[PDB]
Amino acid sequence: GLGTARLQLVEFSAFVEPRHLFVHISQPSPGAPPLESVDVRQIYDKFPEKKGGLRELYDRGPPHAFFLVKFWADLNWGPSSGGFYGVSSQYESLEHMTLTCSSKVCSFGKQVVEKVETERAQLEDGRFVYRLLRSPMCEYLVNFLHKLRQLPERYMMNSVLENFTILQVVTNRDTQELLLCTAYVFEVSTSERGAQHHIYRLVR
Ligand SMILES: *C(=O)CCCCCCCCCCCCC
Repeated sequence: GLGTARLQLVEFSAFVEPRHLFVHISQPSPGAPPLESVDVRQIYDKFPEKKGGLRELYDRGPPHAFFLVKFWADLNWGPSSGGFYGVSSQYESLEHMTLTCSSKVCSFGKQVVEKVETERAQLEDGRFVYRLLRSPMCEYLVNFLHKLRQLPERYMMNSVLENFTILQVVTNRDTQELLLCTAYVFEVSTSERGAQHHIYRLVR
């Protein structure tokens, strides 16, 4: 699903503990179609046209490394204020690498946060795992979430979320090769339905 032959996302979650998951991707399924495709041009405007913009990134390639994730987030938690707010990601590969993971939080197409982490490979069960667990969510997101959950209707959450996107670029720190680039877009789910996602391939 979300992965190349060089690097596969295994698990992704954003969550709060006093554990509630806002979003969750866990990664095998028989019959399962290939991923649908979205024209990358439809979303150039969700991220900045600057350097590290989607167009420029996609221009360098390779194109099979580019995915769109639509999240229907679950923002229904509490009996709250405080809590630990975290993001956990797990990647895996057959090759030994060091990773640079850049996340760019974007509001109306403008970058308001860039977070850069590094993770070195760890051998486990005959492959390399890259575990970036319990990374503290930046304060911008935490405040944003705190406000977003006060909104009295889900349609109003959706209207606010239509201007909020995240771009993640994962590169091979040594060679500077793009390994994975994921654009994320957001709506809200009900707590009854729970969080969901749909992964697409970006093409051009
Ligand atoms: C940390 O500060 C940035 C890490 C980048 C990924 C954040 C994604 C998680 C946000 C969940 C939002 C839920 C709906 C708006």
